Parts: sequence; structure tokens; C-alpha cells
Amino acid sequence: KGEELFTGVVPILVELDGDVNGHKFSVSGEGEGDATYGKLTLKFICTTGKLPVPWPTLVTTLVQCFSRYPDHMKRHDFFKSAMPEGYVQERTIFFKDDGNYKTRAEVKFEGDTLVNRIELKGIDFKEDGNILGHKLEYNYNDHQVYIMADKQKNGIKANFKIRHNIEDGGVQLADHYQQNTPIGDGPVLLPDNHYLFTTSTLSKDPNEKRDHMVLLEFVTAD
Repeated sequence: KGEELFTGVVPILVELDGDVNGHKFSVSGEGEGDATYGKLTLKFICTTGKLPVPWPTLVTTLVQCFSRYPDHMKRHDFFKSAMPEGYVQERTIFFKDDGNYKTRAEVKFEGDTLVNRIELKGIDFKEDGNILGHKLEYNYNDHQVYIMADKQKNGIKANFKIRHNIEDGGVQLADHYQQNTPIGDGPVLLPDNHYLFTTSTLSKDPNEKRDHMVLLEFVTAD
């Protein structure tokens, strides 16, 4: 099936066109993924200058096909089954007391690379609040994601809340809303409702002079 496209180490390209309050920017990302361990290792660069948001607010947007699916549930794996034709991923993210993101993304194979292309638009943000005022710590507090099949769209939806640590105290809520649909026409594994558990560690690279993000991530399903 598609599951076989991930048996070993795959390369990962992430491209991101964004516009937040008219602050326009871009992020490109390279890395690889090993679905057998749901291990992601990734570097992201603001190839346009300084990132007008804090890196953590883009972690979610910046590949759930790489999550390690234990043997007994390989049949619930929409993300690998949509491949290589891929899936669209649309999200809407509400930052409690600030604006929000609208993100479209195409997650397909291109040659041997898994490519996550993304458009991100944001409106209604306060220019001195925690997002545009760069007020969040460079840490990540993951949260599980409840995956639910959307039989009418032939794919899945999801709703989950990320907590962002606020410099000097507090947490910024980021209410997440997600649907995925398949791109190709093959059949797809519509899955039973389940969880995806993510641990995420953002580091820097001491030899990169651009505004950037090193990210190591693990995702496994249950």
C-alpha cells in the first residue's frame, strides 16, 4: 500500500508561505522521517529575515504520516494510505485574546521526498500581544490529538488545544481545528477514532546565522 513508502528513512521538505497582519514571510525546512519509530528530525529557516511570530506558534503547521502505528492498528492509517497522491491539510487556529491562523497544506510525495507545502494567513492579531510581540518562551508543550474519521469527506478531522508558555508567567492557548482529505482517487483507510501522541523538542543550531528552528519530534498512535 502506501505504508510501504515509509518502511525506511524518508526525506522531508517543508515550504511555508505566510501572511500575518500583512507581515509576509516564508519558512523552508529540511530533514528526514523514520515512520518505524515515528522520529522526525528537522531544521526550519526563515528565509525572509526575522520571523514575525514565535517559532512555537508554527510547530503544528510545520507530517502525521510519520507517526509510528503499532502493528495492530496499521489499518487505521489514513496518513500513509493517502500516499503518494497525498492529502490536503486545512487548519484554523484561534489564539485566545489574539487573532488566528488559516492554514492550507498539501502533504504528498514528490519523487522520494515527502513534501509539506503550506499557505498560512493570519488576521486580527494585536501588534503588542504574545504572538506579534514575540512574548513566548522557546519551548513546546505537546498535546495529544483525537483523530476522528470524516466519512463524508473520506478523511479525518480533529480538535485539540496547544498551550504556549508565556514569557514571565502564564500560558497562551492555541485552539486547533483540523480536517484532512485525500488528494488522489484510490481508496483510503478511513480509521477508527484514535489518538496521536507527540513529544517535541525545539533546539537551535549554533552554526546557523539565520532565524531558525531545530526540531526533534516523535509521534506514535494508540
